[PDB]
Amino acid sequence: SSQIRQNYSTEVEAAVNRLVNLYLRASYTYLSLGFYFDRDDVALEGVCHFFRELAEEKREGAERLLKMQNQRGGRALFQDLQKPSQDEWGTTLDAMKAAIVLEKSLNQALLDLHALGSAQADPHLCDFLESHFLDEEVKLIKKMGDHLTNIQRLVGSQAGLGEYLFERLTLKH
Amino acid sequence: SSQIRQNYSTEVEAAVNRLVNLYLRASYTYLSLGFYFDRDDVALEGVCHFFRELAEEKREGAERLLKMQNQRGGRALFQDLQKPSQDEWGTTLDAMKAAIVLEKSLNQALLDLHALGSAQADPHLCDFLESHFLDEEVKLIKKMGDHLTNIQRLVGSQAGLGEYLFERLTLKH
Amino acid sequence: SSQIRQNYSTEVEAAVNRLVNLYLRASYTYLSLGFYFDRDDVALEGVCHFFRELAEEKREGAERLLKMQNQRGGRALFQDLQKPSQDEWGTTLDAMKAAIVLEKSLNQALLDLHALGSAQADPHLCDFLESHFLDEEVKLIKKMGDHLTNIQRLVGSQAGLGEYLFERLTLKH
Amino acid sequence: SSQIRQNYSTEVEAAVNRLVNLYLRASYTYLSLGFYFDRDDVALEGVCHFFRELAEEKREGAERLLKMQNQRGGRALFQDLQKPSQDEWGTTLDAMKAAIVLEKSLNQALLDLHALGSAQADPHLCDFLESHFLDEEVKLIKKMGDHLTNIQRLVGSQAGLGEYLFERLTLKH
Ligand SMILES: [Cl-]
Ligand SMILES: [Cl-]
Ligand SMILES: [Cl-]
Ligand SMILES: [Cl-]
Repeated sequence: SSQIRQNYSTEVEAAVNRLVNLYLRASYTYLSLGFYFDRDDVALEGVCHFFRELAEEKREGAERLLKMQNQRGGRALFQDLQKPSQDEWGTTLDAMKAAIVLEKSLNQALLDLHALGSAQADPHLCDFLESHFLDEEVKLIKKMGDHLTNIQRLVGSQAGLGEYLFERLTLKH
Repeated sequence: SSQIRQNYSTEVEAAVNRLVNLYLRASYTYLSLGFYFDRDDVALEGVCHFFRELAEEKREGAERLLKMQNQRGGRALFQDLQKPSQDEWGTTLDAMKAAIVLEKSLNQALLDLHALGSAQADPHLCDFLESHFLDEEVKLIKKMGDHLTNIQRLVGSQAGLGEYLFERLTLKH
Repeated sequence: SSQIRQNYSTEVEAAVNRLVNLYLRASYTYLSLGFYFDRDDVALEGVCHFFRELAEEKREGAERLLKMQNQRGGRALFQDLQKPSQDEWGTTLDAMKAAIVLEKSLNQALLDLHALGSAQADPHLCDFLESHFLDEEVKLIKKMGDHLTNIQRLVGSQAGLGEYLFERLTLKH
Repeated sequence: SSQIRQNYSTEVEAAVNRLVNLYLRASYTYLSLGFYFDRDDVALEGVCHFFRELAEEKREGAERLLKMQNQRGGRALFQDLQKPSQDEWGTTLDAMKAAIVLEKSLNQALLDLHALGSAQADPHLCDFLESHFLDEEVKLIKKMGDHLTNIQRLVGSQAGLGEYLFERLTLKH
C-alpha cells in the first residue's frame, strides 16, 4: 500500500476513477464519430480528422488523471467502458451538437470534482484540474460552439453544399 | 510652458486634441466590432481580425497626432471617450456599412483640419496630414468599399452561405 | 445567444465588463502620463517610456478579459471611458505615487472579482485571474514601490538633479 | 541660360539664394560652437560633438537648396558669409539657448519662403520645403527644447556638476 498518501481522501480517489471512465468513454465516442465520417457514403475527411484528434485528446486526459492518481498514492481502478450512444451520427451538425453535449457533461464532472476537492481542502487536486483541464475544456467548448454557428449558417436551403463547404474551408484536411 | 512653439495656433492645437478623441473613439468602436465577431454565436474569425487590426491602426493614428502635438509645443488634453454606437453589430454587411460611415467621418475631420491649417498658414500641419493620414484614409475607404461590394454580391438568396464564404475567401484568417 | 455558457453567472459577467472598463481607464491614464513626460518642458524620456509601456500592458489586460468573456459565453458590453484624473502630472514622484494608487485600485478590483468567483463556485474564473492577473499585479506594484523609494532618496536638497539621475540611471531609454 | 525653367519666379530664386546664405551662416555658427566646447578650458566633448554634427547638417541643407536651384533653372549666387555672433559661447545652457534662437530664425525663413511659394503658385517649391526642411526643423527644435529643459533642471545649486552630468549622460560621446 502507500507510504506516500497524504491529504488524499477516499472520496476524491473514487471520483478520480469515475472521471477516468468518463474520459475513456468520451474517447470511445470520438473514435466512433471519426470512423463514421470516414465511411465511403459519408466521406467528410476534415470531420473525421476533427473527431479522431479529440479521441486522442480524451485518452490523454484519462492518462493524466491516472498518473496523478498514482502520484497521490491512490489506486487506479478500471470499470467496463460503455459503447457510444449512437452507431450512426447523422449530419456534421448532428455530430457537433452531440459533441457539445458530451463536452458539457465532462465539464460538469470536472466542476463537481473541483468542488469536492475544495470541500475536502485538497488544493493539489484543485490546482491539477485548474492547470490541465478547466481552461482546456472551456477552449474546446468555445471552438465547438464557433463550429456549430458556422455549420448552422451554412444550412440555408442547400444543406449538402453547406456541409461540403464547412468541411473543406473550416476543418483541417 | 514651451520654449519651442512657433506658428502653432490655439485653433489648430484644440482641433488636434479633438481629432485625437475622434481616433480613440474609432479605435474603441473597432475593439467592440472585433469582439462581437468573436462571439460563439457569430463566429466569423476573419471579420474579427479585420476590425481588431483597425482598432490598432486608429490607436496608432491618435498616438502620432499626440507625438506631433508635443513636437509643435502644444498641450495634449484628453477628454472622456464615448462608447461605441452599438452593442451588437448585426451582419458583416451591417458592420462594414457602419465602418465606412465612421471612416467618412474621420476623413472629413482630417479635411477640415487640413483646411484650418491652410487658413492659418501652418504648412507643417498640412504636410503632416498629407504624409501620414490623407492617403492612408483614402486607401482604407477604397478597401472597405471593395469589401462592401463583394459582400453585397454574395447576399443573393442565401445570406448565410455568402457571409461564410466572404469571411473564408476574402478576409485573412 | 450562447450554446456554450456553463457555470458563468450574470454577476461575474457584469463584473468582468466593469473590470474591462477599469483596465481601459488605466490604459488611458498611462497614455496621458506618457505624453506629459514627452513635453519639451518636462522632457524625461525614460519616464515617458515607462508609462507608455504600461498603457499597452493595461490595454492587453482588457483584451484578455474580453477574450475570456467570449470563451465563457458572456457578452462584452462597453461603457464610456472617463478621462484621466489629471491633465498635468507634476514631478516623477507625483506620477509614481498616482500610478501606485491606480494599481492598488486595479488590484483590489481583481481581488473582489476573485472573491465573487469563489462565492459563485466558478473555478475557471478564479484560475484565470490567478494565472494572468494577480501575480502580474503584485510584481508591478513591487517595481513601482522600488522606484518610489529610489525617487524619494534622490530628492535630497537638489530635486532637479535627483529627478534627472533617476530617469537616466534607473529607467530604460 | 535655361532651356528648362518653368513656373520658377525671380522672387523665389532670390529667396532661395538668401536661404542658402542663412544655412551656411548657421553652419559656421555651429562650427564655432563645436570648437569652443573642444577648448581645454571648456572640455565638454558631447557638447562639441552635438554642434559639430549640426554644422554638417546645416551645410547639407544649403547643398540641397543649391541642387534644387539648379534643378529648377535658377542661378545660384553666393554672398559673403558673416562670422558667428559670439567668439565665446558661455555655458552649455547659454549655447543651447543661442542654438534655439538660431533655429527659430531658420524656421521662420523656411515658413516665409513656403508662403512666397504658395503666393506664386509654385507647388514644387512648397513640396520641396515640406519634404526636406519643415519637419526636420520641427524635430530639431523639439530636441533642443528637451535638452534645454534637462540642462535647466540640472543647474540647481551645483552648476558645474549639472553641466558635467548632462554632457556625460545625455549627449553622445
Ligand atoms: Cl465487471
Ligand atoms: Cl470630465
Ligand atoms: Cl452612454
Ligand atoms: Cl562682395
